[PDB]
Parts: sequence; structure tokens; C-alpha cells
Amino acid sequence: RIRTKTTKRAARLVIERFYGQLSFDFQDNKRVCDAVADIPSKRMRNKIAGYVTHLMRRLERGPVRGISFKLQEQEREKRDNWMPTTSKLNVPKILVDPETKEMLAAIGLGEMEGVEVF
Amino acid sequence: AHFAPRATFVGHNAAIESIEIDNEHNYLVSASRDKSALVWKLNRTQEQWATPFTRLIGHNHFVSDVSLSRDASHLLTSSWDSTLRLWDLSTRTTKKLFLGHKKDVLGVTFSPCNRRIISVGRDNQVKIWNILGENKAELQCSSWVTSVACAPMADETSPLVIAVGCWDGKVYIWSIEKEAKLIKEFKAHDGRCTSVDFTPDGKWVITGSDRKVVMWLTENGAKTISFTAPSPVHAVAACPTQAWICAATYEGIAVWDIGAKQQIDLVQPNFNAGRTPDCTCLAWAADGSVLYSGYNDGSIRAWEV
RNA sequence: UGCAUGGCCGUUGGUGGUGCGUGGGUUGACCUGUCCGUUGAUUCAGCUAACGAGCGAGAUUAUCGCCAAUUAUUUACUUUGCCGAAGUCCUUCGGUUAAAGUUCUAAUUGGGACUCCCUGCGUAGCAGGUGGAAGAGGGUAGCAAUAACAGGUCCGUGA
Repeated sequence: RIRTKTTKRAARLVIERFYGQLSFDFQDNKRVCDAVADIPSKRMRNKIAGYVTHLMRRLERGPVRGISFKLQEQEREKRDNWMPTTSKLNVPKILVDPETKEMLAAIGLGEMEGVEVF
Repeated sequence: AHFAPRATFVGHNAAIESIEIDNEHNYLVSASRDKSALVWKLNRTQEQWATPFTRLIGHNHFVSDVSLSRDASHLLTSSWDSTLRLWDLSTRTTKKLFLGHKKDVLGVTFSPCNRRIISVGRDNQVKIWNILGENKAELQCSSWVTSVACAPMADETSPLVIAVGCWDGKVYIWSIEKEAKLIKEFKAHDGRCTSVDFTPDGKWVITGSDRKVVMWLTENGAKTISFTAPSPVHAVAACPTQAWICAATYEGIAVWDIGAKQQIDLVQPNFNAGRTPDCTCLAWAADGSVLYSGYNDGSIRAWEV
């Protein structure tokens, strides 16, 4: 009782396009996958909808690999774009190890105003 | 104010889709996914609240919605079977079935005055039947139709207002009189519009997929107010008497006081990697005494303020 | 003459297998694609000098089991009513183009079960349980890849 490559690769392609429909319940999603996709048989849609339900209660959780459903693509862009106030790169004293100070002598940039050793 | 657990009672093995209560008190009917719809009768005596009275075996799928006469005599009920069934209340026995509607039928109401049967489902049309059992009007819409409700009273002469909530997003409102001309049409919900009910007075209407219960105007349209539910809600139903409105989330039932403009309460009773029961329908009694809610495992729970 | 052959069939083996396009590895036969868990299964999952299309498996077809729509008073029955025979105050038989039907009977269109649900174990899935007509490919069959056996048949044929 494993789901084959055709019914998985359909069921991922359904959730691609129509996450705006669908629910946690099976008996709803069964009736969706008639209208969404022309399918020859009855048994096919029960196994497609059976995985479409399975992925929904995985999706109520961290984001599933190899699937992208348009609401999260919008949400990732907002979560991506913004960047917090301040550089966050200024201590601003900046601690530095004893040997790495002697490097900053050898470059020719000691008396930097960034503090030393410990 | 908040309200304590009065009584769980069960006689129903699969889930419950819808639930409705006959006039005054005694006799509520829980349409069931089992395809069998019971009617109960209410003792309200200590340990048992109710005990089951009939079973309506007839449909060949789940029973979607259930709707009642003003008398509590001749109730009607629909299923995904694509038919409806008038059932004599006292002797069961289907009185007459309905034939015409193509796909699974999701929603039924009467009028106030036992005039027009309003079936609806996934052929994208609100059919209006006669009480005799023949098709009068065939209204139209874009997508599937989950739910309907009817404006209270109207004294016969007044148009009897039919709010509708669709699968795509849109919310239609219609008059009747004779031709049935829609008062207004709007993109009421962002994605999926689950469930529709009226305010008792009927100035306002209620609809709400995107975790947002939104009240709208009956005439013409556009929003009064928009609340935000915690998690997405399956049924909505306002109180008859007092100024409440209530909404069946996963996490509980979010009790808005409408004037104070906030959730005063959230009532779920206590019970890894499981869903655990949702509540898929509400039903206020006609007095505004008691709040019934039908659940996903197959139980019903009563609370009284 | 089946050791000259066509077709057809059994078998290796109905097991899970088979091999193309472009790319890479090798002087080359050739390899890679076609490799730590899961499944009846090269079944899926994921690793990854390979990526992408196939065929077989699955899907589909047939039937058995459960449903309710659609028809049937001269090809199936049932209920009620009539007229008989016995019993002899209400029970059982036989008959009836005679009124209503469909629980049995007959057969078409659809519905139904998906690991969906809950709990354990380990994402793929697995074990148990509730309900359910039916629960793990629902049962049983049918169809069945490439590559060959000097297996069989010139006593099937106007091969």
C-alpha cells in the first residue's frame, strides 16, 4: 500500500496550483480533485486525495521539501526582504587577540581605536 | 458571561455536518455524515439531556444540511446523493424526493412562512422549489456554494432575503418577491467563504477561510466591521436575543460581544501528532438559553449561560 | 526432416526486471544513469557525474460482496382484495390482465475505502484499534517487458 510516482507527482502539482481550495478533511478534497483535474477512474482520485490530505497535515508544520504553493512564495519574499536597524557589526570597541594585533601593526594600521587582548 | 459544560450526549458514530433545532424547545436534529439523520427530544433532567426519537434512513451518502417547518412537523434534509427528502416528522417515511439537482447538495432552508424550499450545491445554482415539489426559479453564480440562510419574519409581503456564501470567495445577496433580483454582489471573502448566517433583526449579515469573521450590510452592502479569528472557522451563527456573535474555530468557540467589540470568552472542553475534534457546526436554541455545537468525532455538547 | 522454417504454446521467471537520447569515466571489452530505510514490486523516500524520456510493475478490464435511484399485474416475486377446498371464529394452502408496489428476482447508470481517522514505532511507510457491507493490492482471476531455449507441433490448417 505505497503511493506510486504518478499519484504523488499529481498530488504535489495539485497543491502547487490550488492551495486556495482544500482542507484537512478527505471527503472535501476528493470532490475537489474531480473538478481540478480530469481523471479516468474513481480509485485514482481517492488515492490522489489521500496524499493531498497527507501533505496538508505535514504542511501544518515546517515547510515540506520539493513543493511550493504560492502563499508561502509571497510570505518568503516579505520574510526575505527586510533587514534590521543598525549594522550590528559595531561593538564598537571590538576585542582582538594578541597576535592579531601584531598583524594590525604589520599592515600599518595600529592605533585604530579598536581594543586589544582581553 | 461564560458558561459551564451542561451535558455531552452521543448517538451518532461518524461525524456531524450540520445541526438545527425545532421551534420553542424539545426536538433538535443533527444531520450526520453517517447518512442517517436523527431527531432527539430534550428532558433536561440531571444526567441525560436528551434521548434519540427517530432515524431517517433514505439517502445513499452523507446528509449535508437539515431544515425545519415552523410547526416541527414536516422537516426537509439533503445529501451529496444529489437529491433532497421531505420526511414526515411523526412517521418518518419520505413524503416526496426532489430531482433536478445534478451534483452533491450542500445547503437547505425554508422561508419563515413555509413557502419556498431553497436547495443549493455544486452545480453552481440556487434552485427555488415549491413546497409541492417542482422547480420555480434557477438563480446563478460563479463557483460552488457551501451555505445559505434566510431573513427572519418579513410578514409574507416583505422580500425574503437569501444570503449565499461561495467556494471562490464571493458573497451574493438576493431578494425574492417573484423574479428574485439580487440586491448586491460582493467579494466578501479573500479566499474561501465557508458559512453564512443573518443577524436576527436583518440589517446586517455574517460570512467568513482567511481567519476573519466579517459582518456586512443587508442593504446595499460593504462592511460594518471586521474581526480576526485565531484559527480558521467552519460555522458562524449569531444569538437570537442578546447581542452576541459566535464562531467555531479549531481552538474553541470565539464569543464576540458585538458592542464591546472583543472576544469575551473561548470555550473548548478538555480532551501527540493528532488533530483532535473540531467543531463543524453551531445551533442556538430559539430562546437564546443554550448553545449546542456538533463535533468531528461524532458528539454534541450543550452549554447554557 | 520441428537440427531448413512461419505461426501458436510451454518454460527459464509472472520473478521484478529491461534497456534508449545527450553528458561524463575508460586505450578498450564496458561502466555510470540502473546507487542508506521502506514495499509484493528499479515500490517510493532520499543520496548523487549525471540529467531527461520510456517499456514491465501500478493504473485499466472482468467478476464476487454492500448500497438506491431507473423500470416490471401475462418471462421475477410480494402485500392487500376477490373465488375456491379443508380448519371449521380467522390458521394454512391453490388460483386470479385486479388494485398498489419492489424486501426477495432480473441488470444498466452511479455511490462506496483513502492508511482518511486515533494511538504507538520509524519523512517513505509500518503495527494495532474504532467505525464500517468490506481494511490494508477489499477477495479471485484476466492482461503481462526485453533476452533466449536447436524444449514442443511438417499427425490442426489452402502455413
